[PDB]
Amino acid sequence: MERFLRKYNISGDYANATRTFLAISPQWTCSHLKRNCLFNGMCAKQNFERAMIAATDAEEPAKAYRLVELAKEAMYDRETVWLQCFKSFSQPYEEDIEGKMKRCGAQLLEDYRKNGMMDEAVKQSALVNSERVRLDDSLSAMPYIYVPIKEGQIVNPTFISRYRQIAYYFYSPNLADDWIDPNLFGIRGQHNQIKREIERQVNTCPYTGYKGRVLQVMFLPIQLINFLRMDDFAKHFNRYASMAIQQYLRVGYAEEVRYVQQLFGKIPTGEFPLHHMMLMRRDFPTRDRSIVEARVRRSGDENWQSWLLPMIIVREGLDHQDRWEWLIDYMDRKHTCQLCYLKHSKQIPTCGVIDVRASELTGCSPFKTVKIEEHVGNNSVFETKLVRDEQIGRIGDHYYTTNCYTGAEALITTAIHIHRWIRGCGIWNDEGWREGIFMLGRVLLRWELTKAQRSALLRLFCFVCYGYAPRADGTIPDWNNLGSFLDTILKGPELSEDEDERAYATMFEMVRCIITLCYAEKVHFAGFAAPACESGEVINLAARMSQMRMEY
Repeated sequence: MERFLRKYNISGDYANATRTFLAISPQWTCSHLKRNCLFNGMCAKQNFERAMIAATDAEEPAKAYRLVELAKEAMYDRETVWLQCFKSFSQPYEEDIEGKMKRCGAQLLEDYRKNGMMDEAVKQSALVNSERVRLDDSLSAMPYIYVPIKEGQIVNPTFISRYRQIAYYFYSPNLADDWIDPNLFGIRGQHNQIKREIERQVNTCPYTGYKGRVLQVMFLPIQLINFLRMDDFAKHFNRYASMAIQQYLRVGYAEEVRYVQQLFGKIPTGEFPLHHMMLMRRDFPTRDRSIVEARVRRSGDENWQSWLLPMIIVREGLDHQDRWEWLIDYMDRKHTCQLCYLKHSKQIPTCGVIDVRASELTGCSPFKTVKIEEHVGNNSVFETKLVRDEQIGRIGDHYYTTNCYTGAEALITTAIHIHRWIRGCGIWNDEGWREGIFMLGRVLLRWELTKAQRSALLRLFCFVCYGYAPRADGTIPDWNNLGSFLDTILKGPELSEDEDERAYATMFEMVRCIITLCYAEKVHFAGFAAPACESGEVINLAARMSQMRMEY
């Protein structure tokens, strides 16, 4: 193919089209209902290789750009481009897989280097120390901060525990008849007693060596202490309980509406919208009162995700008055992940997930509806065929797919989903490669890009393979500012015409190999057999050998 491009000096923008269509024209169906496609003997689309060699030494300067323009017009129906590209990648691509992946994996080093990514990565300290897994948004610990109040005064504690700044408070939740804001005026004097309580009972916090100074408190039930002694149960729970108080520490400030919005959706009018959403008489069959009483009264199990509060079943109740029955059913049966319960509740796969954080920065709307996919935790094989303007998304361990059109819209969604889940891994843990590059592949084939968006994805292959490399000090940098992230990705210098061809050749070949290994078929039928050996000269020889072996 290369002499066809180098002879006519076909530029790199056209050569992106011909490098795709050589793999597609072996199966590119066509019905020549308008007769423009035929090239003097045959379909030039369906026979793209033979017509290319025929147009090579014929030496026709018009017909070179004629065949590429006939190839670009072939590619416009991008939907069935994806059906033929992916199906052509599922059979064994019988070539040297590793050495092609090795050199193209070596070219993504220098592209990272000559980009400003390596200069930016030195500034990205405050490293990815052992909390590398990013927090979930459906799962929240905001109900446990409320004051447990009975008839007259706050319940005296039974057991006392502690984390780094937050204080734990164990009480039997059969007692407290109501729950009330810790920012209350009459309790504000009482509240600073109980901070002085805990550092007198339990000084420097048990889970880490940190000398004692308490500033917040959370009130917890009693049956949780039997689980919070267990070790891995603490690590998930503590950083999810301490996430609540930093939401709580902005409540008097002008930021707070964003935390109320992304966690809930609808916002109350009036002062304290956070508390006067979380604490209101809501529709129930059993105990017609606030939703913290719907959680605190109901127990948990060994799974740590059952104690915290699920938002997805909540936002059903906020918009339909049936759904409040379904909120109390989940808290009894105590399932772990949330989206699976809907699929087994005989429910349509559509539900809502909100992204107020990035949508205020760039995005169109934080609100969207998704199509769920199955609860997969072990298999990094995404194992799901995609069609009709869709894209992988992940919240929790459930994958989901989103209808998204006009792939500049679905460009940015990929830059966000990479920003969540590719962190912590790199050249060593390959679990971020084969899923991440598969996302980078689909956008590059299912949708149409412009010139500058080819400069965007080369930054992402340099980001997935090399963003979390251990730096010159051995420190592994942390990409956390989305305002520093997307402006580094989306805005940059425009690529050269010739380096477009060199980069897209490195993109498309790394795309094809990751699809090939995760979707090969190494099980086959035996295409041959050779039991052509002699009968007795094998058997009486092998029977002698055993008779010697048994002899002592």
